[PDB]
Amino acid sequence: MKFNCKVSSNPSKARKALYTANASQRALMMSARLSKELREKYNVIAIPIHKDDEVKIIKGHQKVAGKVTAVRRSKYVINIDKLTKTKANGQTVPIAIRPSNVIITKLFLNKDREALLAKKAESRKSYKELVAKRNEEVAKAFTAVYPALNMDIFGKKVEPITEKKPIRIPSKKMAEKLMSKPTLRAYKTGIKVHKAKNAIAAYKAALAKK
Amino acid sequence: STEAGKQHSAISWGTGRAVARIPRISGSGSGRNGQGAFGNMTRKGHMFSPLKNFRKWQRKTPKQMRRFAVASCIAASAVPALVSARGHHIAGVPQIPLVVNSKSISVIKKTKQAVYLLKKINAYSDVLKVIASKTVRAGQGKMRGRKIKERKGPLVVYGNDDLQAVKAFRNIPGVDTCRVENLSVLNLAPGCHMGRFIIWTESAFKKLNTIFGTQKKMAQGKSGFRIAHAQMAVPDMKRVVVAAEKAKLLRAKIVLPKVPKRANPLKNWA
Amino acid sequence: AVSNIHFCKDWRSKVHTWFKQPFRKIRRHQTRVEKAKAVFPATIKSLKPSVHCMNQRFNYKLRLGRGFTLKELRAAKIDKNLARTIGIAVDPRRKESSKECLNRNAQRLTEYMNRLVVLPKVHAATAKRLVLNKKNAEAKTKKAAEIKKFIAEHNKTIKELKIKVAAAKKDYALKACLKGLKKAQVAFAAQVAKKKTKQFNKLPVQQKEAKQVLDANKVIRLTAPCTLETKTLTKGMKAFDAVAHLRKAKNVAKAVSGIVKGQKK
Amino acid sequence: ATRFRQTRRRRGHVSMGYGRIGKHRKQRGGRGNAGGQHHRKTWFTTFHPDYFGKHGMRVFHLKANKYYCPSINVDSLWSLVGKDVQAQYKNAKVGEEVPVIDCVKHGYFKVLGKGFLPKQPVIVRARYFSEKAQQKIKAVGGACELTA
RNA sequence: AGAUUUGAGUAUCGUAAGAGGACUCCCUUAACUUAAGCAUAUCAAUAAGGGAAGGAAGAAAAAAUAACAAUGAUUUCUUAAGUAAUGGCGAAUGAAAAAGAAAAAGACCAAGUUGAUAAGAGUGUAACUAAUAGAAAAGCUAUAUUUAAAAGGGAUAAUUUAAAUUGAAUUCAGAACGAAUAUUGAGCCAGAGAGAGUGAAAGCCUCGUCAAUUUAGAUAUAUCUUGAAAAGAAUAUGGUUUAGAAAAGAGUAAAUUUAUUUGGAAGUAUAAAUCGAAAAGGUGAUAGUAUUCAUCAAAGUCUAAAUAUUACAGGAAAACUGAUAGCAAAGAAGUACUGUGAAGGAAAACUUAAAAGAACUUUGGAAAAAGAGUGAAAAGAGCUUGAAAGAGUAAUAUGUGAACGGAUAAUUUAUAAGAAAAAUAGUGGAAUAUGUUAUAAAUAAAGAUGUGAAAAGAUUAGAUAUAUAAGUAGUAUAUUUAAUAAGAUUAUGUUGAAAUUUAUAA
RNA sequence: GAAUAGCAGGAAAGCUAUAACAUGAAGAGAAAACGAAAAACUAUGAGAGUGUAGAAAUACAUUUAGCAAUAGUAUCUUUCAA
RNA sequence: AUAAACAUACUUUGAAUCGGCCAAGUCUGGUAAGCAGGACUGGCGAUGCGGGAUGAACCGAACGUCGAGAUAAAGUGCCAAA
RNA sequence: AAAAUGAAGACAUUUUAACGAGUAAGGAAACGAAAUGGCGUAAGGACAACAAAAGUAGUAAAGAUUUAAAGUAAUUUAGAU
RNA sequence: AAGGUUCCUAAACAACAUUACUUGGAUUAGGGUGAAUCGAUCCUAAAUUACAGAUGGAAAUCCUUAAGAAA
RNA sequence: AAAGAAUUUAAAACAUAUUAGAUUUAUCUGAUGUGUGAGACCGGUGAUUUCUAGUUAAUCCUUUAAUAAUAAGGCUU
RNA sequence: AAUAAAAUAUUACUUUGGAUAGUUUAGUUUCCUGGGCGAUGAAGAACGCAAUGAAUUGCGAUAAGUGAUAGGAACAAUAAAAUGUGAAUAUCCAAAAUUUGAAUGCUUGAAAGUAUACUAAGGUAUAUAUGAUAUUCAAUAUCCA
Repeated sequence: MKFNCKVSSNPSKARKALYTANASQRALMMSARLSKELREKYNVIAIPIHKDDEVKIIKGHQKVAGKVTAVRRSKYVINIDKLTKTKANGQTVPIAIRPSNVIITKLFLNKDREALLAKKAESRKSYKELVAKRNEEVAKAFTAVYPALNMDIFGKKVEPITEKKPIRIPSKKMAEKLMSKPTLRAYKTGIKVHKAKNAIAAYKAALAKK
Repeated sequence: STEAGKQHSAISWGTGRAVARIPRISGSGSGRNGQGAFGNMTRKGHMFSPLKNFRKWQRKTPKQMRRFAVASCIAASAVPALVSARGHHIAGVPQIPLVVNSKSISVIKKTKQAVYLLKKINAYSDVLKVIASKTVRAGQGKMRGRKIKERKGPLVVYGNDDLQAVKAFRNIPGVDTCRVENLSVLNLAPGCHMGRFIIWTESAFKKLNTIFGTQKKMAQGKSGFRIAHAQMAVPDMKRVVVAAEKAKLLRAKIVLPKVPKRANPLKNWA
Repeated sequence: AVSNIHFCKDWRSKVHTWFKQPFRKIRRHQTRVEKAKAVFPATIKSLKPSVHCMNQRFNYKLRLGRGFTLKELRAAKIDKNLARTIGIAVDPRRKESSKECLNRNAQRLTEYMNRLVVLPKVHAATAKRLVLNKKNAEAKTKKAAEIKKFIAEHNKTIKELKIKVAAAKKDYALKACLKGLKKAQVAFAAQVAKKKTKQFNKLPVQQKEAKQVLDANKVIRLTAPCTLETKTLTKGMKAFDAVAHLRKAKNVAKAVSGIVKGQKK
Repeated sequence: ATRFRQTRRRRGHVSMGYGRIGKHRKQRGGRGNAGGQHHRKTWFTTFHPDYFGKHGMRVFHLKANKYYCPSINVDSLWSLVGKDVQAQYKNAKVGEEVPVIDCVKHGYFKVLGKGFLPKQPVIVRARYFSEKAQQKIKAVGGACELTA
């Protein structure tokens, strides 16, 4: 849940802010993910797309690769040289592609992407050390109460409790008299249905034993 | 708006013009002129008695009757027949008043650990049903922001010393937490159906006697409130029936005799 | 029922809705919190007297007043100029109502003065009041010996007798001890009558850990808790006629008219 | 609950439950208590026979606090302290301690005499007393104390 | 000639105006309406008209309540209360003290005193000045009590405001689609499962959200420093030598009259005409005189905080409307259009994922049509769906001054009911019934009465430390010592109800 | 859920507040001034037993109980007047 | 004598209504009126069905959906069942 | 209306008897033997594959036009386009 | 006076001028209005409005050379 | 004539007496005593109420701090 | 007696119309924070400015924009030029800010205008009321040589 009073969770106000966003904030929305080869080299997940950036389409009819020829921030789309359509009379026109349906394979890095790719790298490392610091304190507290156990038990399979101790309460006798007629007939139907399912399984088991 | 539909200088044209007597817009040059006016049957007029912001939104209930219903809502959470009938998967739970150790709760700090606890006590059948059956709203309510409609799952009731484990349980879909003192019908009987699946912690469970008291002791955390007695002591009719049968006070069961059909003795010899 | 509804005037523009009520609570609370942060005993809600209510309908209930009279400050030995600066309300407009009001509010200030701790006007340890309180320390210790020793001689008989009656009621749960203490109390009071004290006491100024309390009227309770009262039924009370005493009082006042008419004739 | 009104059961009936001959018009005899002596006189006569006129003397600025005098009967005196205190001092007499039932502290200024008292001594302290209240207190073996 | 008084012109430095008026303070003698008519009354400090301000304004420190075991500036809320009262005593109108809370704060003029009096005032600046309420000046004193070099600079911390930065986990695999977020399978994150976008439904694609970081802005927030910690200064109750032997708001309060107003009724408030005080006096609401009592001390000024807000601006929310709705206005809406003018005042939402918005031929004067083509689909721009009214085409049926409907049949058309199987005699037990055993589950206790432990405390009496000390078991805090009385809560004995009903296997 | 003051959670929701007051426990009188028992009575009435019988259910006789309600009364508070 | 236990006695809250019209082995004003106004009852209003050809009131008879049978008013040359 | 039975069947229980016209008007909800029974529009809170993937939906939603079925009716249900 | 580009030219005819239009005061696009002597500007007529003054609760009204150290 | 302890330590109004400083005026302004105004009795005093018999007075209710004579308002006819 | 042109009835398809269904960059209400205009010329009005604009939007003779600070590669209907030696974009900043308007030298109807002083053209100042200071005066108004 969101706890910040300054931001709004209204869909109508979210779309309006998107259509009236100025050119400065329209560039950050047009971001695409780096490929595996580029992610390992820079340790950056996604950067805003750029001209002359090579990409590969991953969603749509044609998963071709090409070079970004146009970034249209008003339409919130991009253009690839490979993806084109002939305009009936013979001339061809580019086809718009949403930047979120492509992944960047080759970068156009003049001088500022070096600044950006470096800055977005230290941020990733600084947050990992913050998560690591917090994860060791949770482990430090858990062992202080359960010294014999390890924090790794949470990431593994869980074995439920099999004990079925019943409790005698003098209200189970009235449970059917505290139900409304619509919900009592549904409760009793589910009981009768389950018995029939349980009676067939018993009959089937006898034949299997036979 | 208090001035909605009444923003015209319209007056009626009277009779003698072959048009109704409803007020009409004044002037000329537009299609609006000579049209209907304020009346609620007309277009662009005020409606029937316009809705006023000083209506009675919030309601009042006596405090003792508010507490009477909470105890009945807590008591109904310990009946598996009613808890299941409300729509809760509690087949695998060990005990229906599910209480967990306060030492185990004190180590919960992440949602991965909170999920682990729910799986161990077999409460994940309810948590998964809400996850698996989450859907979207059906109607105009989506324009207003209410899109997703989820089901109800387990309710986690904690005490004063379990205030750090709340942040872990809050992100789990269809798992609502509450404090033992802040209990109300809005949690215990959502949708006006009683028998919410409540998961107690050790501290909250051990405080229930102080807060509510008993049928012989007045509550400490609720001044003036004492748990009432039912109209009958043992709400079962069988023990009285077997007592009179033992005492030979009951007549035998009666099957209505088959009433013979009318016949004609003047012709039917039988 | 004959209806009486004053709706013939424009009530629609007279309607006041309380939609701001849940937000007034947050607003006032945040200012109360911010006041204590700024200077903590500013929200201490400066100490106020224990005045009675008005009219016979309410006069048996005590309630907080507004400011102590200048006679109550002199009795408690407090400077009226320093009182306003140590969280004491002052009301020169109030005239003293009774001796009992003067006494009751005199102990209210004395009890507050003992609890009060005043920090030095300058934090630095070389402040004059910190220096003076070290300089006259030997004189205070010499003075303390005289106060302690000559208190310990004047209350020798009263303290001893007060122990006897305390144990007398314990064993009984008596008449002889009560007569003895009553006779001693008269003599002590008569001895004091047969006499110049401090004009002002000292302000308790010291260095201490800051334990911050949000008020002082909730610390010094207005009235002591009430319990069941029981009395010794004697022959005197059994024969007292309350109805005759009330009708005599009512008739005597109604007879002051006939007295005035009789003289003028 | 607008779904439970009568308007929902009269959708379809022309007059909406108000009659065809005598329609539902704006007024049914005036606005308010009109015609208190002309055409609604038989109403005021029947149900408020002393509505019109004057009676008694005017008090230009009444002091309602001066007429404040809560009263308690003698049969309700011992409830002020409880049935457990009453049984504790049941067998007391003149000479030893007897509980004092003060009534001003509980908010009652006058004591009236109605009903019966338990056959025990008691000391009742209040502002005013009734003539029959004091008889019943003294006959049971108690005392009457004034206050204020 | 000179000294003044008053009034002007000019120069310099400033100040007012206009916009807005939702909330704030006031001026003004509306009416419709109600009274079943109507004339006082009601509507009603209401509408319109007029003036003046601020982020709030107004009010504010008793010529006040009350008749008490008394209170104590102003403001706002609860209650008093539809009460007292007012009213063709009709319709109707209608308070306040007490009591409970939010917030809290008090100060100055004038008059009096001091006069080798102080570029401007001497027709007077300045200084002192009140509940022990005959003050006020200069100088010695006493006793209690307050006190660090004020203000202003600089630094850190803390609290808030704004901006920026950062902010996990499937770029997973298969099947199918024009397209995957949907579907199947296997996983992961979560103090993040608020939300938006994405060829289509996304916790893990982008932006964001939870948890955070950094930098700036304010505090009358604390610390350290400049700053020495001195000399002194200050409150109050007195003594003494001189000085002095006071003042306290006037066309005001009040009175006669008139008019409006008020719940205020032999006058609650304001104003006008006349009249007009004081070795003071006002009020205690039934007019008058007298004597007591109580409580205040008018006729000058300022004053934060708590309270209001449908202007306007910036945000957030919604059991609100969803294009005849919701603002008049979801598009170049107070726009188009009307009037000389004040003024009046609308209608109109949607192709597709992407224009890929047919593009070349034949007929035609052209518009267009027929092919062709794009598209998942013409959805073809009068473009999502496409109702009724009204037409056109096709199929079928009927017929002399209305037509339509109902019951009953006939004709035509349509819908629409099934694959099992006999008698007698060998063979067969296969569903089931009776009742015997074994096992399983379910069904009985609501209470009554014994014995303990016990946190937080409370009371009482000692001890220590600090502060204060009034001559009334000294007080207050903290740590402890011992005891009494109760104790929320809590533990465990005794008693007291079975023998039946279903289920399974033989 | 009188204002209002606190709690957790961030919350127009929820919970807690020995509490002013509202209605009621006492009524009459214009007001001053007052302020309720013979620990009630009478009538009819709801319920519970026992016996006999028909004989299936059910009908008769007798002992006891006296609620609600209605009416009538003695007594008591206030008023010129109940 | 007869009838009456879904009898009897009600209590509370409230709707609509108080323009009426017709018949007659009845009356008053009037020359009289399908005129005006009354006493008692039954109707129409609020009511369809079978008959009077047709008709608010006349005659029979008052209505859940139907099958068969006797009937009512009144009919039995044809319309039209007899 | 009266008898009988009664934790859940189901058709708002079984049996018997009487009854059923109607303008203005009345019969609010709930009430196991139910102090009339129901249909429809929209919105809010819950329930909807009980073994850990839990109502329907690009293997076609809502809407529209018709064909048939259920209900005394208000209306509901399903097929085709 | 009023209108306001309706003037001229070229292209073009979907709509408009109760048939039609190759025509148009209609559609599209360009072009066009030259002053020492003609007028406004200047003067005063009926009348109109300012500073100061007078009046009014107010908005504002009066006065036009009378009231003014003004013009 | 008969029954009655009466509650428990911080004080200002000044009616006054006496001085001190001033003034002549309808004269005042400070401070020191006293009572007032005080209330803690030792079975018995008794403050206090009641009863009787006289005698003096006042008497239908209200004008809300207390009375008085006028005036006004109540209640019944 | 006869025909089905007209007329009527049902269904399918097309048409006129735009209901219904799905949808929302628009409103309504409540609450929170402010409530920040003007002689240093406001609000309002008019006119003008884009490579191709009529409205609208933004702006003011420096014109759909200039400088500076952040910002990092666009815009697009069609052309051009400029552009990592810094394009779009943002700003409580700086420069600049036509005619009017309280409108204020005088006049103003739809009026074109115009006087003086200071610094031919251009730019500043000059309204009314008003506080303080300086200065020039008026009045035998009070004294007075």
